[PDB]
Amino acid sequence: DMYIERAGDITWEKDAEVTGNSPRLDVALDESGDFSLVE
Amino acid sequence: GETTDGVYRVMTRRLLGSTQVGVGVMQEGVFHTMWHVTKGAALRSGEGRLDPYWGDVKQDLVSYCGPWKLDAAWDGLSEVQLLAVPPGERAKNIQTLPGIFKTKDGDIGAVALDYPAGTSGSPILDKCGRVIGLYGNGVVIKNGSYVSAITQGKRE
Ligand SMILES: c1ccc2c(N3CCNCC3)ccnc2c1
Repeated sequence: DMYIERAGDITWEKDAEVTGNSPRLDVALDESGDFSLVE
Repeated sequence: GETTDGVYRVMTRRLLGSTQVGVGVMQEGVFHTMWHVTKGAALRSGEGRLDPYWGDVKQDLVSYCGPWKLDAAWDGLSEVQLLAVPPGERAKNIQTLPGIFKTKDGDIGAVALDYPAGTSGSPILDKCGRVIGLYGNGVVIKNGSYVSAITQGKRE
């Protein structure tokens, strides 16, 4: 039995920690909602 | 139950203790999460019940109490923020420049941030605080790192 609990407001934070790269990938999406890489 | 707009954890007591299986967004009286988090099951909010209203396994999305309300889109140029809600940890904003998933049916933004599976459904926001999609459906690239699509639904 699943239940929900509030965790916060949805707002942009000024000076939030900035990380992650920006990869450009060829992908395929199947009927089950699974993404896979195309090579 | 609590209907205030914002980000919420999705929990279960079926397994050991109380386990966080995902996250979602309450907006305009509708609860939005990824299909793989709830598998389309009903949810409890205090003493109240939230019933599924729309869902799609291929999009990996589901809405409760009403139709999908989120319609903002990534502009293709600007940094965005993942409002990550990890299991047992406080909500935290992480800013990043999305990459792209190129598909036969068009391009989708993607965020290269790696969080526990229980963080699925956390919202990705633009600079106006609008939800441009949900985090948690993606791919594992060569180096073993995770890249999530920015998954957004259609507002009918
Ligand atoms: C959201 C959803 C899934 C994951 C995940 N996957 C678990 C199993 N499938 C491949 C990778 C690993 C790490 N972080 C995630 C965040």
